[PDB]
Amino acid sequence: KKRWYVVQAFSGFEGRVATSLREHIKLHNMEDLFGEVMVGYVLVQMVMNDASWHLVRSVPRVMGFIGGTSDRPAPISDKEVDAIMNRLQQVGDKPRPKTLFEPGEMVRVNDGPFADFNGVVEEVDYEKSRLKVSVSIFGRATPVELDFSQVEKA
Amino acid sequence: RIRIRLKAFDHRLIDQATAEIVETAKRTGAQVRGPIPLPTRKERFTVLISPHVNKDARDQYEIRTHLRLVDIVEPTEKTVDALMRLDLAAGVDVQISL
Amino acid sequence: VPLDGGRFATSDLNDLYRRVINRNNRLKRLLDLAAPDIIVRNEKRMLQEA
DNA sequence: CCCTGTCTGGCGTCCTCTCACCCCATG
DNA sequence: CATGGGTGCGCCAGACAGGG
Repeated sequence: KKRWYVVQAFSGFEGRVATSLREHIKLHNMEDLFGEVMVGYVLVQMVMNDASWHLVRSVPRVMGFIGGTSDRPAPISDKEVDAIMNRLQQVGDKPRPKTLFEPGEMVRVNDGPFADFNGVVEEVDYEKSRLKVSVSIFGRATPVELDFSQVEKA
Repeated sequence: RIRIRLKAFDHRLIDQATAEIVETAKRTGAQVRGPIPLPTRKERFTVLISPHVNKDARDQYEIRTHLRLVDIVEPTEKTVDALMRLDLAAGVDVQISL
Repeated sequence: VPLDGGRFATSDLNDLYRRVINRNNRLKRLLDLAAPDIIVRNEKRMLQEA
């Protein structure tokens, strides 16, 4: 059974640290003692012998493990590892705004000169895909038409 | 296609309002079809003035109404930008239908 | 202030404050993301030393 | 607890006059 | 382009262990 550990590298050379780590594994052929390498911190599926510990710290541009102590360093305490599987890829995924297209519902504007302003949708047009919301500009409400993505639901 | 409707009562105060919004749009966007007006709107009401008698004293008052439409031609990201939270006419209802 | 050439000769306190703010932004983002214990211990320790 | 050895900190003159040189490095 | 991590001083003195 191989448990996870956290490695610190010089932040910026991290892919080169990962490649050099895979290559040191396939040099010193402790192939049964390493599972993966995930990407300033590098995640390593590993077991703990002092030989493999010296191996990972003899990989260049690696400072050391991060744990409770340096004698017996600590398996990454990611209790939500199942949630980290769903977090993988979702971290690098953006969303989209959806204006509250309903009479009297407040919305938010984040596009055009009306960006950074809130207002209410007095009228909605699903067929024309347009929301009728006015913005409190200099006091007077400024009824303007904004798309669902142009404004966010408040 | 972009409409700037302006809604008030008198033509003697909206007349400086149609001057401030075509020229400040000219310095930034310079894209406007010109002010196209609307028929003047009248709300006349005859009301009794004697306190308890005499259905003859009916004095005519009116809350007058006027509407003027600017209609910039192109959705400019400079006309709206500079004239967003900006309107010289005070006590007025601006309707920037974008 | 810059020197004769034009490159800005920056003071040392700007390096110190810029380090503390870089680390503090990283620590706020990790407490947003719910990183595990050893990551935020190293992050808060680097902020303490900064 | 009463003395003994160690471990770190705090400090060391004042004015001037030139010069030279101030972060790589790189996918 | 922008960010990211030596081995030659000597005395005083008090705090921290270390026996004693």
